[PDB]
Amino acid sequence: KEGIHPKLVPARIICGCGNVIETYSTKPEIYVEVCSKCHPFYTGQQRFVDTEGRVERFQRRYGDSYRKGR
Amino acid sequence: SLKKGVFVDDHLLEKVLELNAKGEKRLIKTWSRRSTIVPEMVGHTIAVYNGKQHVPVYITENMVGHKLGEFAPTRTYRGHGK
Amino acid sequence: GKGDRRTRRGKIWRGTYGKYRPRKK
Amino acid sequence: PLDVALKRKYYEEVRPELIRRFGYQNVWEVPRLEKVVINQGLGEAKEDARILEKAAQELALITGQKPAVTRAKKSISNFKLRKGMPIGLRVTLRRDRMWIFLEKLLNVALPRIRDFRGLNPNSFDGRGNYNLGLREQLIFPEITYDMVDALRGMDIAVVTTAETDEEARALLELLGFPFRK
Amino acid sequence: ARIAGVEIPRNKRVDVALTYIYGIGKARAKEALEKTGINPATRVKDLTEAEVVRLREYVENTWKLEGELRAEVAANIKRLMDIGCYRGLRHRRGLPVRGQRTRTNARTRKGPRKTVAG
RNA sequence: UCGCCUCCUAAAAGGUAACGGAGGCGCCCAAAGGUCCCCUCAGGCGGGACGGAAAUCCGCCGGAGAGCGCAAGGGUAGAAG
RNA sequence: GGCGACACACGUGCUACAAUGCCCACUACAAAGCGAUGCCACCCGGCAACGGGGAGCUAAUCGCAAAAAGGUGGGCCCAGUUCGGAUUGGGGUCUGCAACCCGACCCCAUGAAGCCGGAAUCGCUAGUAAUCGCGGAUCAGCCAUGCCGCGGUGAAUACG
Ligand SMILES: [Mg+2]
Ligand SMILES: [Mg+2]
Ligand SMILES: [Mg+2]
Ligand SMILES: [Mg+2]
Ligand SMILES: [Mg+2]
Ligand SMILES: [Mg+2]
Ligand SMILES: [Mg+2]
Ligand SMILES: [Mg+2]
Ligand SMILES: [Mg+2]
Repeated sequence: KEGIHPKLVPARIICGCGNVIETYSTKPEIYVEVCSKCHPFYTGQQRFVDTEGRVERFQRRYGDSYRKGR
Repeated sequence: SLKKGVFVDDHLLEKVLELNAKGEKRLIKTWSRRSTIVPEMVGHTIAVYNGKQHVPVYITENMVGHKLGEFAPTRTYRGHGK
Repeated sequence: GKGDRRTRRGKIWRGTYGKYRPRKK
Repeated sequence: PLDVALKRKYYEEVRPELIRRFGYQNVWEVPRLEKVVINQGLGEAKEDARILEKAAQELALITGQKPAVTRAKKSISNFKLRKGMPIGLRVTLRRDRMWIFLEKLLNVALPRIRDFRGLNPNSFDGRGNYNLGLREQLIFPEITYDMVDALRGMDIAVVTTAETDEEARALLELLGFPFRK
Repeated sequence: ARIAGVEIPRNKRVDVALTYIYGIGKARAKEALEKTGINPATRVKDLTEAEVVRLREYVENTWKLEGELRAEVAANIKRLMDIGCYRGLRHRRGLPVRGQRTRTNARTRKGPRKTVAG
């Protein structure tokens, strides 16, 4: 144990969207772009797009020209 | 790529629409990719001509801008000696 | 880049105009 | 005793929730997350030690605990290596350090993974344990990117006093284990 | 700065550094920094952290990019899996999609020459 | 073919022949030696990035089928490993 | 439907591998030809292709066209890179009864191979080779990087 391992200091770390604690590790504080426990990407879900379906839009895009209708 | 036209064959549609009231039979041919996938009568089979014979293509959503004959290859290839 | 469709030079070579080569003024 | 947010989060939230979900009658029947052991299959160091040492201090930085080299049990001419030969690092961490690692794992590293739709829910042992693969090791906050030489990963084993892989499925779910539904 | 899925480009003009992302190219590049209101000719070397945050927040959102849209593109080709069209078969055989000449050329999809001889 | 080692022939002590049935040896190790202190294998089934029938890791089950420098026999984890 | 097929082989080419270079902006200087069952100024919508308008022109009158290489200014700084543009996804436009097989452009995103070529092999002796753009025929459109022409800048060397 003694005289080999790195030590573990108190808590402080910077998130790209807000805050984070714990840290310990080796560094006093570090930077993190993609935040975690906050919200983006599978953390409350932020549906960026939806990936268009052809049954919906393309039936109403090709079908927007309802000249072929009936 | 049309935009204000976006056409289907009148004769393909005539045969397709007057055989669409309250149900039908999948026995329906054609002779023109020229058309378009047509919503409604999705649960249908359209025997498309590939130059030689009438290939029964099946519609199950998914398809739209792809008219017909894309679902009817005209060549065979299959292999080159191997 | 005489074959790149995103240059005034490629647009010349192709002949056509556009965003990367406006029809003057 | 330090503190650790995840540690508390276990006691004053995750702990009573389990007694409600499963209705344990004893304070010990409840699943207790203990022992998390990191392992790196290091064939890369088939014939290199300065590539092994760089992987050592790298690991020591993310866990705060020196790893130990593992050696090949036998000999496989089919893919080199003999009896000796440092092929693989491994560090065991339980208590305090296990929690400090588990926090930065769930609450920094895991989301920093490319795309990442969530941990596999079938990746459960059958005796209440979990394991998960990792590609890049730069996803750990203590890794500075511009100080690496190779993208070497690691296997992670999380051992738990649960019986079934359901009670653990629950225990980790509460602690913050994204499971891709 | 770890903008999207990448971080690489240091001292090399943000309008150019942006390009180094699958989803940015050149048009979305200057479009993103004029809409975020940042000088294009900057160092990219981690300048004003605020500009970097705003840039990241706008770019990474808005439109799909990096590994996510690669998945969508691959899925759009997976569209013509099922009982798909003619265009799908061209993705199947590994041949050019747009009906071009395959008697010669088409090496960018066929790959290097194999030579049969006879 | 000629000396030495192991198994069988060998008829439940020892011993026992044939130009009977099968294999080894003419070395090696300053640790593979002394002692003190620790530790338990092979396999099978799950779990796990690159990693597959086998690489390391976790988890159960596994009395010894592993290992014991090299033939074979005997022995051996309550150790000789 | 096919002439457009593709495991491959050859010819004629086009575009490049970059800094005597690329991108952006500004600003000059041609000839030879073609057009009122068309060329379409100038406005208007549009990032743009293009669409709405709509003047002039049976045309040394009006239009196609601003020639481009050049010059000025600025930016990249030599790394498959602001070189290179293939391939592929998506979104559009125009002709056309219709563009899946097989049309040309436009815009967004991808950005491949190629860092200058083995044995071999070609052209050119003065406005020439090299390099740069322009026009016409056929033509609804166009797979033209082809062919027939036009001019811009403008070498090297020939002992024998
Ligand atoms: Mg073809
Ligand atoms: Mg006896
Ligand atoms: Mg006996
Ligand atoms: Mg006896
Ligand atoms: Mg000893
Ligand atoms: Mg022909
Ligand atoms: Mg290469
Ligand atoms: Mg170079
Ligand atoms: Mg002569």
